[PDB]
Amino acid sequence: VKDEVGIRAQKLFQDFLERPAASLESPDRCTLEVSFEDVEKYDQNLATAIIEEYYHIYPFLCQSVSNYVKDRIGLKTQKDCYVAFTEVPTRHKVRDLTTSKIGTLIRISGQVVRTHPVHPEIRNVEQQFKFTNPTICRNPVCSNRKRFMLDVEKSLFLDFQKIRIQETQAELPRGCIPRAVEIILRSELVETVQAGDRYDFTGTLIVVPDVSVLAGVGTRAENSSRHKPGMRELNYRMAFLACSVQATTARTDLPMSEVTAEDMKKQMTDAEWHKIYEMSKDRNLYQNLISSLFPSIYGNDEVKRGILLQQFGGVAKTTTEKTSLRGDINVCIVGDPSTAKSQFLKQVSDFSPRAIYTSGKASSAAGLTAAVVRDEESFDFVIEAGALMLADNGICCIDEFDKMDQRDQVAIHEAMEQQTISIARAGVRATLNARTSILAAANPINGRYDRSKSLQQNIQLSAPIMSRFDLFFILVDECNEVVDYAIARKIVDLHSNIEESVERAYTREEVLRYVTFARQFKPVISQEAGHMLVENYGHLRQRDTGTSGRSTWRITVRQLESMIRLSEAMAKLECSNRVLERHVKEAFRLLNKSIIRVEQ
Amino acid sequence: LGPRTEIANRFQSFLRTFVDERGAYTYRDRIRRMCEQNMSSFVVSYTDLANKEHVLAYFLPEAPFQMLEIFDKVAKDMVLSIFPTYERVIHVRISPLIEELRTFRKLHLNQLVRTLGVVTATTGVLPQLSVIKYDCVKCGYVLGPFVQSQNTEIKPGSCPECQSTGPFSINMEQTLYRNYQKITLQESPGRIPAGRIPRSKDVILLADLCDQCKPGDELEVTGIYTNNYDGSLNTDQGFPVFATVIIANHVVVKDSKQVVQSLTDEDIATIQKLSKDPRIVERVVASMAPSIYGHDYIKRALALALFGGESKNPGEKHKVRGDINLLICGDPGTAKSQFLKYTEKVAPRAVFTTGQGASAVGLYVRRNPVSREWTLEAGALVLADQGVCLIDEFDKMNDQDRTSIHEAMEQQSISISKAGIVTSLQARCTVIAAANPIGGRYDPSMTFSENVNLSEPILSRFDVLCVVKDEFDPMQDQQLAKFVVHSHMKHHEIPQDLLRQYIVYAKENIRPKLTNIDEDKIAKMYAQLRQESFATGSLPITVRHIESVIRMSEAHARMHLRENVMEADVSMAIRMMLESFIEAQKFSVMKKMRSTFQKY
DNA sequence: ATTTTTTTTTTTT
Ligand SMILES: Nc1ncnc2c1ncn2[C@@H]1O[C@H](COP(=O)(O)OP(=O)(O)OP(=O)(O)O)[C@@H](O)[C@H]1O
Ligand SMILES: Nc1ncnc2c1ncn2[C@@H]1O[C@H](COP(=O)(O)OP(=O)(O)OP(=O)(O)O)[C@@H](O)[C@H]1O
Repeated sequence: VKDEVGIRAQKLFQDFLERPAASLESPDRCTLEVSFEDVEKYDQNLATAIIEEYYHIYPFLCQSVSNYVKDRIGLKTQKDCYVAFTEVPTRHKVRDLTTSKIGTLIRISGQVVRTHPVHPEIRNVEQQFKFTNPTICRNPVCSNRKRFMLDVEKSLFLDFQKIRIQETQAELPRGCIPRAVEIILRSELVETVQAGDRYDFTGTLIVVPDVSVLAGVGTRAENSSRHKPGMRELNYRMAFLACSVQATTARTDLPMSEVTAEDMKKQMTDAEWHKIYEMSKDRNLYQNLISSLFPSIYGNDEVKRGILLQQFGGVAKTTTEKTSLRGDINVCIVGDPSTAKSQFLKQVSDFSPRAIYTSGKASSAAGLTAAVVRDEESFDFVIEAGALMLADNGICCIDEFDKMDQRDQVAIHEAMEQQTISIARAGVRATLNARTSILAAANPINGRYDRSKSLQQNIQLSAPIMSRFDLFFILVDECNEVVDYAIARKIVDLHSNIEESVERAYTREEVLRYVTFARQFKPVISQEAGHMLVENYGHLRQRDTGTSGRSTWRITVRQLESMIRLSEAMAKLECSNRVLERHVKEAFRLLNKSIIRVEQ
Repeated sequence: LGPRTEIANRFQSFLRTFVDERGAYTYRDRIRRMCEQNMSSFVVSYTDLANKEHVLAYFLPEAPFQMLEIFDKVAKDMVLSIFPTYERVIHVRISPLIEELRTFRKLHLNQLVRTLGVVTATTGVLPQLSVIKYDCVKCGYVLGPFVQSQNTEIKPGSCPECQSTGPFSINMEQTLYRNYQKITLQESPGRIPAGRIPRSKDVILLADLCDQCKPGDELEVTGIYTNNYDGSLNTDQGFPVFATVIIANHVVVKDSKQVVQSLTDEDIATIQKLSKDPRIVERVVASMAPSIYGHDYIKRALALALFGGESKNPGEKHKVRGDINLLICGDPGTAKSQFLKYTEKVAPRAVFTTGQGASAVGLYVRRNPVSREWTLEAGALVLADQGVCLIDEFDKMNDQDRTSIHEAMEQQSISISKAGIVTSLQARCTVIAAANPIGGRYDPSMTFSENVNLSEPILSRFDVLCVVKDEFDPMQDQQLAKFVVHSHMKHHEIPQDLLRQYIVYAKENIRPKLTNIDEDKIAKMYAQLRQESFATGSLPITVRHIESVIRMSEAHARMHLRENVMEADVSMAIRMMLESFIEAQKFSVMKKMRSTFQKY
């Protein structure tokens, strides 16, 4: 038998490789992960002797795997197999694809969208797509069309799901688009996923065993005997398949860029005190966090220092059950044209993950829970696809918040205050939990803030827009030769490529590492100075009381909760519980600066 | 089989000899109870089965079907051996350990199972079969195989009608049936594992277990997992078309909107000795919504919308009205968020819907047969027999949705015209809404119909109100940041589970009717106000200005079980109207103050 | 080819 080539493969496999397996034993889930480098450590570089006969001979590796299981566990014929190979070097691309790549073990990734649910599927092997329940006989001569139906009860089965996936974004060519590609996967991988991840799957492409075809007008024929003294056709299409997963890029025991292996509450959740606490409280670090992060960027430099906590966690305290509290906050930017709203807006996308750059002016209302479905695609109703909430505690910042229609209203008032999700179809009445905040991409009418009308009428749009969005922090243009020439003399070396930005002294990487250490305190606030934030807001209120004849505003307690989230996440930035009264002064200061953007 | 020797003996050893609870075990009397009830649904608990023989758990689920048949036959052999009397005119039940949705799996087929779900829209009721009679074509003598036969063929040329009739005939007579209606499944929005795939699966019931289900309502089942008889078997596409079917043995309520306490009986007296007097406008009201400070107006307000619906047909005119109706105009910034939670748990009927983007257009009748994909859906109005539609952001809905709602308030019903079928839908229901205004967030004592723009023939049907203009009051805000911390410092009268006894009894017993007690006062509120409250904002007096008062002043007194009335509690409710009505009129408003402070 | 649906455009005071 030729497939005793695969017998030798698994002979090879088992002997020298002879605990997660012991973990598998209760439901007999059969899944074990192994490196593919094993083929080089031990199979003596049989990668091309192994890779191609994957679904050829995997049955036989499966057999040997079960036969391994028998070598210590009392094994029975019930046993089945999965295999979960991994650590694939020289990862191939989506274009790495032909007829010729049958049976391979190529590695690929993407995202997870537009998915389908669990609907599962003689001790011989009748499990095929190329299957027939009616068969001829066993011992005697019986008919060739007749059939019994039998023990589907003392037997061995599986379970699976189905999806679609579009092409990756580290790979993005001209012209072409991220087309959709379709897979079923086995059970212990099932429903362990969600939209928005990165992978190194097994891409073992196989074909459709079709039932009928449309526009499949290639050879039309059949394995029909010759002549002497309705039929079927054949035209297929491609798919893919898999065996193994690793969701990547989204990690705190990881010791990151700026580390050495040290001790903590966990392994290296915050182990790097000895190096990072240099940059904990020494407010030169603040100046660095104003300056050593945007060396290529220059405008108003408050935005360079007010935004920063936005990336990082808020409150999430030990609180009531009656209603939700929030940690993170509504955000905006405005200014005028040619004040360079593109410098940072991509590095908004880049500086941290789940940092989704996508435009708003193109959207519909179906950029939240897509729409619905009314054919039996999966169960005639799968309407939990979306566009916004894919962030597992992540940001979805959008561009051009102006020409959009009046639908985002009901999306966003609830989004950053109520965090709920539903549609008006024949789905259900159910709702789920918003993870995300946003910032703006506004712009004025012609851009120019002619100080002759109210800001609300200088934009002239919906009403609560500027009450929910607690911080705007505008960048506005004037005509002063000094300010432009700071910029130009930064261009002096932005293309004189040697040190072609502002002098940096605090890397993005060490900074992004300290980010998570900020999130491991739970500051708890009964501060006397914090209790006097009532006095601060009242003293504020005399100033909200100001600008009330001319240009009264719509002020509320969202701003209050914002103020306290600000000081809270700042104490989280202090690397300290027991919030500091200095936060009172700072909060009051900048936020009573917020009024400067609206004076007329 | 052999072992069934023992089983029947072991059954008969307990159904009338094994006893707990100080003798006369129910089973000895349950049989005759159901027998005299013509009911035929003997019930068991696995607990007592386990108390008898815990060996009854593992020779069972090799085939749980044999357990039930082996039990049904003990039944028959116990029924007519003792009651041969009523033998000319069975199935059983079990009802105790929970398993969860999406935990039944590949492995949980056709065994001892205990499982849950929820209802939605589905089909009607229909019959099925049990018995084999087909023959009469040659000789067609009486042959009579000896079983009612489910899926059984022999097909000889020899069969006792002169062992003939290889060809075939069919009967349409002497033919057993058994009614049956199909389900649709749903899963709870309380027990959510965060937005996973929405539950709906093929599940089944039977003849006696029939004609009881209702949409978006729940019933716990014993249940046992199987699959459709043939899920798309042919050499075919890249997947089998498989679903999987569950079938009902005992159906056990999950809702219990009726009496809920089975064999609480200790605390039941505190309701009618503390929610019965006219002080209960403070006792039952102190606990009205003690969550946050502001607006004790709404506490008194919402307490009485929950309360009624009634015939009390006046003289020979028609049915007049039996409904509640509320609406408010606020601003997000108001503490209006929690708009539907608790008294809908008090509500025996109601069903939720948030606002447009997710408002119901269903709020369309044909009649079909059922081939694959035959369904239709629309308005919940049969549901909500004295129930409520729980909503925020109402102002965007469709005029024709409002048509039904206006008709519900007008003729207690809706009126289809010019359709195929002209079926109806009776409206004994209640409504809640939370919209936003025009031109902003609230418009002052200037008119209210245009403060938020609903239309002419629609709002006149609506009843309750509460409106918040809100300027500053400081001590409560400092109290509220104290509330912020101490409410975020959950570091970790009428009894609470019995207040519903008040909706049971208060509305139930006392339903007073009266002559004109002083109601020519309302002739003044007609005529004087037609001359006093003339032109400021001052139309709104109608029959529903008092018919609504019957709706709710009666509720206010029905709280008390007065049974006979002077103007006291009536006008105490109109103390809402002195408060509710004033809100809609120009700052020349105190025409109400003058004209009612005696009615205050 | 029809039945049960939904949006994305087609073109706007
Ligand atoms: N203070 C500054 N710091 C850095 N770059 C600046 C500054 N002021 C102006 N610029 C430059 O001006 C250019 C402005 O055009 P950019 O592509 O950002 O336009 P934009 O902001 O998208 O325009 P609009 O917002 O009107 O669509 C930027 O490339 C930026 O490099
Ligand atoms: N009198 C008050 N008492 C308590 N909290 C208040 C009061 N006034 C304002 N607040 C605060 O103001 C916030 C207002 O925004 P909120 O989340 O209520 O929007 P919303 O009312 O839910 O919007 P919508 O009701 O349209 O969904 C609340 O979180 C609440 O804590």
